[PDB]
Amino acid sequence: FRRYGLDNYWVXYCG
Amino acid sequence: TGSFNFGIGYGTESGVSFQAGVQQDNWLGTGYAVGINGTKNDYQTYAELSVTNPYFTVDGVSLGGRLFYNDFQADDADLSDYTNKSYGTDVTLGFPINEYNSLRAGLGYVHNSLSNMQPQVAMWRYLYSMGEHPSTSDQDNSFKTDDFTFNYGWTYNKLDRGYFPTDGSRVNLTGKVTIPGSDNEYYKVTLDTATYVPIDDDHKWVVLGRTRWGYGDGLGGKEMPFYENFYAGGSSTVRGFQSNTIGPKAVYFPHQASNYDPDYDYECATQDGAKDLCKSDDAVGGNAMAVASLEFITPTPFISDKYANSVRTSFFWDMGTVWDTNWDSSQYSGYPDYSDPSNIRMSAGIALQWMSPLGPLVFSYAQPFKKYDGDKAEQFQFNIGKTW
Ligand SMILES: CCCC[P+](CCCC)(CCCC)CCCC
Ligand SMILES: CCCC[P+](CCCC)(CCCC)CCCC
Repeated sequence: FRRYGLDNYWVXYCG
Repeated sequence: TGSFNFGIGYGTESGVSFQAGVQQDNWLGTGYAVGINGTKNDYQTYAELSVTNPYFTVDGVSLGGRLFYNDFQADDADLSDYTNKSYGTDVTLGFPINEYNSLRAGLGYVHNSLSNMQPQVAMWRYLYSMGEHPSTSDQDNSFKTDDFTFNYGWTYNKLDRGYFPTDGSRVNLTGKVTIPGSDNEYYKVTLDTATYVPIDDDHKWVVLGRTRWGYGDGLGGKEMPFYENFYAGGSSTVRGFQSNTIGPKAVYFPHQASNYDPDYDYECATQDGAKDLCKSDDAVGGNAMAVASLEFITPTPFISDKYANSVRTSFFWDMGTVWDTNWDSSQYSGYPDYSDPSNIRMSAGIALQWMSPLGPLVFSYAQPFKKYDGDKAEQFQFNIGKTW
């Protein structure tokens, strides 16, 4: 995961 | 029993990352898994307390609550400068619709405390829409908001395995809207998709199609806050571009720099002779964003069949755009039109991933094939660990 402040972005590389 | 966890990672996107936490399933016999965790990287310190019951109903409807804190320094994320210290809480119900789908519905509260904002057009345009009129010639300022939101989500996950997927898709849709009584008035939606299509019977040649979309806007005359903007570019979105570089760039007002020193570089400093608005190459994000990628996974060359399942080789074409739907092009005719969604950035590259004993290692080398004025390239990118 990567955070953009409080927003979350699931990175495809972690799937 | 309770457990503690401590990790350290590194990547080109966020630098050294530190992770620390405690977790207890069925904490004190309550049926709630309780966690306390913190993270720190180049631009953010984040901490949270979470309490979740996976079986709020006997049918697996979950109820979770969270307390959180965020300290963010925008210049450290390669954006035009500002500091945000925020905190809040939320409560979320999770509904397992079927094997591969879940829905989420929640309520949230968030306090945002903005300060040290370097004056620039798009940011001041949002502030003006809120009735805030700070000076354009100084970075000493303050703006605080308190918002209440309804939050919703949908996740579809039918990926064939938890690492190196070869088939299936993962789709995540997240949205929110402010509730009357909030300082801000806006809605925001994000959609992420990753779809893998195997070509051969042995699933060694796979096509990945990936998309990411973001759209938010103000309700009424207020705009969506710039601290909720979308970004693109970097090791995990549009590879080969510097982190968050894609899209609008700050148009600075002439200002007296907070700690001037002729030994360092400043944006639109009066001490340097600035008497008018300055164009820059500092990204600010936008309220609209779209990213698309086509990636061809192939067998890894010169590696053993026994250790092939541990390494993934791929070749990709990444594409991305970010724009500001409220950019007033007619008022700023002497600057690029930041409201234009058609400035699509593109890059081509290669990626190598290794599920090492220590954890996931990802390396990529990509070259921008289409870029615009102010975009910064970062051809070689990498990440070590599970935080990006
Ligand atoms: C560790 C036990 C926590 C119980 P809850 C909080 C009690 C007051 C502080 C969990 C709420 C989740 C959103 C109340 C249970 C449901 C109404
Ligand atoms: C190999 C997977 C391709 C997945 P799609 C295309 C992605 C292009 C970058 C859909 C293709 C339909 C034929 C995902 C679209 C989601 C909004």
